[PDB]
Amino acid sequence: ADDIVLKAKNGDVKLPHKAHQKAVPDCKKCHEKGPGKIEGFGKEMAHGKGCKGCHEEMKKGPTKCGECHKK
Ligand code: HEC
Ligand code: HEC
Ligand code: HEC
Ligand SMILES: C[C@H](CCC(=O)O)[C@H]1CC[C@H]2[C@@H]3CC[C@@H]4C[C@H](O)CC[C@]4(C)[C@H]3C[C@H](O)[C@]12C
Repeated sequence: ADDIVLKAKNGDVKLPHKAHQKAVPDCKKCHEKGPGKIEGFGKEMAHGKGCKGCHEEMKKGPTKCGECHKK
């Protein structure tokens, strides 16, 4: 399957799966979540544990605006 881009108005956000599969062997951080995770995602989650927060906790991955968002 293909990578997805989130159409944030300030700039597209790429989500490269290959890097995540390699760097996050605990697949259940994202997969086999209960129902509601597709509807639930948004800016609050993205800027929290959905994206940025995991990067902070794992000590790796982008944490600056322009590292995630790109027109
Ligand atoms: C969130 C940050 C994820 C982590 C950590 C892992 N996966 Fe993932 N996966 C995630 C998304 C948002 C998607 C759909 C978009 C995409 O890039 O495909 C997927 C997709 C898969 C797939 C289908 C891949 C394909 O057909 O090309 C598989 C088989 C899969 N994910 C498995 C998987 C495993 C085994 C992981 C841990 C090592 C893993 N994923 C991490 C989100 C995230
Ligand atoms: C842990 C549970 C994570 C979640 C949820 C998300 N990301 Fe992530 N990401 C994670 C790690 C440990 C890393 C480092 C990977 C590396 O090899 O350096 C990353 C990396 C990225 C990257 C950069 C990939 C690269 O080629 O360097 C991007 C662009 C990125 N992450 C974006 C991103 C987004 C948009 C997420 C939410 C939708 C997201 N990540 C979730 C760990 C985790
Ligand atoms: C990745 C780890 C990110 C970092 C660092 C920052 N942002 Fe972000 N942002 C990210 C995603 C995946 C999303 C989309 C949420 C979704 O609905 O899918 C966003 C969202 C925004 C928005 C809202 C965009 C919209 O609703 O169209 C804004 C205005 C925004 N982000 C700005 C922003 C700034 C200023 C940042 C640095 C302070 C920043 N983001 C960091 C992913 C990530
Ligand atoms: C559920 C995990 C981990 C975050 C958490 O613990 O809640 C999060 C991390 C990244 C999230 C995905 C990012 C891309 C997509 C954004 C859509 O708007 C909703 C579906 C997708 C496919 C999201 C589904 C789910 O919300 C994920 C996989």
